[PDB]
Amino acid sequence: GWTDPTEFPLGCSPNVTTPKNGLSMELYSYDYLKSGSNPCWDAAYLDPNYPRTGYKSHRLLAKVENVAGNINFYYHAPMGCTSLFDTLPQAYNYRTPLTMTNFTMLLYGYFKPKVTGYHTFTISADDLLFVNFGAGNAFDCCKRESSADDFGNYQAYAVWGSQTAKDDLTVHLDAGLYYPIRIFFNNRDNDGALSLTLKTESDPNPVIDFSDYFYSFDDTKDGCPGLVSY
Ligand SMILES: OC[C@H]1O[C@H](O[C@@H]2[C@@H](O)[C@H](O)O[C@H](CO)[C@@H]2O)[C@H](O)[C@@H](O)[C@H]1O
Ligand SMILES: [Ca+2]
Repeated sequence: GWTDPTEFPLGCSPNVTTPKNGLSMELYSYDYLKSGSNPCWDAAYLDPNYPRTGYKSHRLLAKVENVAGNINFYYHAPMGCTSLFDTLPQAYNYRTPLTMTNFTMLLYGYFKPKVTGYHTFTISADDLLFVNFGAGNAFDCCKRESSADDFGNYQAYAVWGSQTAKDDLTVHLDAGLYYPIRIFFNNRDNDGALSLTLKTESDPNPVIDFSDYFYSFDDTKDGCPGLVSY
């Protein structure tokens, strides 16, 4: 299947004149239910289609470009079932306070490896992190806008409180190619947390700063299929 997740994901070969650093981000509201409710949080985030089209029924907070660096955070909420304003880490390029206790966040763009070989991406989240990776699975090469909602089965997924609250994906990548990536996050209530790390054989320690790895590219009419193949 075109959008199915694989160990040998498809990469892309855009024209790399003045390449845009970082991923794109969209932030959406995630309102609580009526004050005093039990459960207090909106349960929409667990709906299979919330990450596909459901979030679009919420309020658009911002579109942001150039998301790059260490995107990991643990936000400790002072009180539960309470909307509280605070700030994202510097990497998100978004300085104004938002409801860190309850929000939806979409990131997309391309991952560029440094060293050809196996890559293990490990994720954890509070509440939810769904990752697509590779052309088709995330979106089509330089045809993101037209394929944005057609992402396939997740490469990795983590849901707080579920039987899979931490996950990983192992993929063989070529350093010459750029791999479509989609990261969907939700905090329903209280603490919020996102951890993405990368392990390869070239470094005994994990990579947590993705400054040099995340890119954005304009769509083109014909697309930009990968020009390295084995
Ligand atoms: O532990 C993190 C986890 O809990 C959050 O809140 C619930 C809260 O609603 C309730 O008041 O207390 C319990 C335990 O004392 C939890 O703290 C969130 O619902 C959940 O998203 C997650 O962040
Ligand atoms: Ca939470």
